[PDB]
Amino acid sequence: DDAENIEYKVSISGTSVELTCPLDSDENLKWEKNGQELPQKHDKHLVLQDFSEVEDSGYYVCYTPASNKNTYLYLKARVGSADDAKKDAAKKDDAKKDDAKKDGSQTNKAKRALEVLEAEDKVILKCNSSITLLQGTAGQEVSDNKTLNLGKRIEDPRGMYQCGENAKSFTLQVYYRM
Repeated sequence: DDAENIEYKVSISGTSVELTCPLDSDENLKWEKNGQELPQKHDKHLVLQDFSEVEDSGYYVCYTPASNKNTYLYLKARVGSADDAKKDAAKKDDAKKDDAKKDGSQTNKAKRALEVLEAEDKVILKCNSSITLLQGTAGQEVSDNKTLNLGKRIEDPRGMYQCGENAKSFTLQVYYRM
């Protein structure tokens, strides 16, 4: 209750991205990327050097041995390089042998409490019922306390939305380029 710590903070410098977990620093603070925990840097801030929006873009979250809060953050930043400059004779790039051709086939995707998707240049928040509007992108209930309509993704939508209380409280925040 000092400076709003119930949300993920973001501070990108050049092509780096440091996000502060929505809680105190935990010596064992476990972070997560695209739904994968990374037992490497358990610092309150998650700095990502050379953040390639290609694969470095997606959801991110953290947890501690005493603080468990289901919260996801859609981090989408853009940092690369204008045209080319240096040189690299090693230009092979062989992609003739591929094992997957659909981001992991279509066996499963997502269906938890709340979830956000971007289709037809549009983004919406889906929850098992009425969606709690925390702050930031406060679009509009698509049908009636179930889906949100922020509009397009090029508008740099950024906010959070928790589900209703019933079987499991869920919260998700979005961050499109700062």
